[PDB]
This record gives sequence, C-alpha cells and structure tokens, in this order.
Amino acid sequence: KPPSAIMETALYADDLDAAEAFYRDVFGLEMVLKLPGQLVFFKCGRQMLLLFDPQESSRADANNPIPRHGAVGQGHFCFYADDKAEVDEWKTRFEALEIPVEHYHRWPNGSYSVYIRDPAGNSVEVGEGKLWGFEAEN
Amino acid sequence: PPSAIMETALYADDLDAAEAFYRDVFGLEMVLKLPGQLVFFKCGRQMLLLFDPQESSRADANNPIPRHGAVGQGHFCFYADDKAEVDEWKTRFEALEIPVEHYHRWPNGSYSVYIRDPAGNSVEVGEGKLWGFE
Ligand SMILES: [Co+2]
Repeated sequence: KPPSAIMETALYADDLDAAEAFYRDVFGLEMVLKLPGQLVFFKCGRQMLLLFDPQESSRADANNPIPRHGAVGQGHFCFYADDKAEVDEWKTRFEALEIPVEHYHRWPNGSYSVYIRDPAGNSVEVGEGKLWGFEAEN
Repeated sequence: PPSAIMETALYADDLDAAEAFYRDVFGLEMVLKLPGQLVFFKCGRQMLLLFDPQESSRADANNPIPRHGAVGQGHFCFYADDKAEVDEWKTRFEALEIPVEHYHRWPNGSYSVYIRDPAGNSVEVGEGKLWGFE
C-alpha cells in the first residue's frame, strides 16, 4: 500500500510577509499557523502549503528535534483546477490583480495551465486535473 | 480558493537514485520520465515532480514552460490515515535499513516519521490528525 496523498508541500521565501499576503489574497488560502520571521502555513483542501524563510528552517536549535531543511532558488508547485474554465477564471483574476501571466499552456491531450511567480520567484501554476488524468471533482 | 494542490516539486542531482528511492521505498507509480531531466510519480490525486535543478533552470531551447530549480534540502510530507500507518512505514524504513531521522509525537497526539531521500530532501510521513484532516 503506497501513500494515498501528499499532505505537505514546502516552499521557501526570504520575505515571508510578501509571500503571506500573496497567497492569502490572490488565492484566498486559509492560514493555519504563523510564527513571525520563521514561517506561514496555509491549508488548501486536504493539503498544507508550507512557506519557510530558508534561513530559519535551516537553523539548528538544540531542543528542536525537527529535521532541518532549506533550499535556494526558484521552486515550483501547482494548484489543482477542475477544468479549463477554472483555469480561465484564475487567469482572469491574475490580470485583474496586475499579476503578469508568465505562461498559458495547452497540453497534447488538450488540457490547460497558467503560470505566474510569487514574490520570491517561485513558479506557481494552476492546472486542470486532466493534465494527469484526474477526473473532475466527482 | 483552489480545492487542492496537484503538483509538488523536489530537486535531485542523481535522478536514477531518486527514482529508485520513490519507486521501491514508497511504491509510487511513474507517470512521466525524460532521461537525465525528470521523473514524475503519481500519489493519489497528486504528483511528485523530480527535477535536476540544472535542467529546469537552463535557458530554454524553446521550452515555453517557466524555469525553476532550487539547490539545497527541500521537504514534503506524505499523508497517513493514523498512527498505525505511520508506524508501518517506520517499520518499513528500518527493514530497508534506512535510518529513521526522527519519530515525533505532536501536542495533540499525532505522529510523524522523518527520513532523507538520496538527494538530502527531508521526506516525512505524518497522519492527517496532525492538521485536523478527518
Ligand atoms: Co508543469
């Protein structure tokens, strides 16, 4: 029996406030945990989007047994969309916010994706489940 | 808001060692593979994307897809029904002689296990009780 799902996705942002506002507003994500200058954790359906300041998640506290991590550079992750329409709605919401649409892509099977950057430069995508054969929610 | 997260990306220099790991240790189904470039696995309704950071960053060719690539140790977590499932994987890591970096009991009585994939990424397996997911 392999794992049934991915519960947490980690991204790193040196400016946590700019990242906290980006996801809170652009995507309306619920914020669950927040420790100033350290991290901001959002919930998305049954998954968690974890944003860490790479410098702190990297720091070794003697009483914190939690394994350390931290990456440098531009990350990537994709939000799920139910169809081209949801993808289109998101693309429009980005235009309405002055957020550049780095890319809009139609895949061989005819599915779509939209691409943007969060304040840290991470590649944030929105794609319909069709990209990987995930039947619509139902 | 988006109803879910579909893709999670990790980086690794040695893709074959990374593929072996996620395929044999976790039994994830491979969906896409481009030699020396990337390997994508399916996990439930999600996708774990493995990239060679150098190959994702490199200036195009005419790859319209945005560039990315991070160097360092990343992190992500697999979902587990309860403690029994967290424990099964813990036992499985030991059977595979993979060192268990950390076994943790959270304040609400939730459990997680931590190990490292070949690239150094912090790979976790925690129960949904952790964030209140029924
Ligand atoms: Co993509």
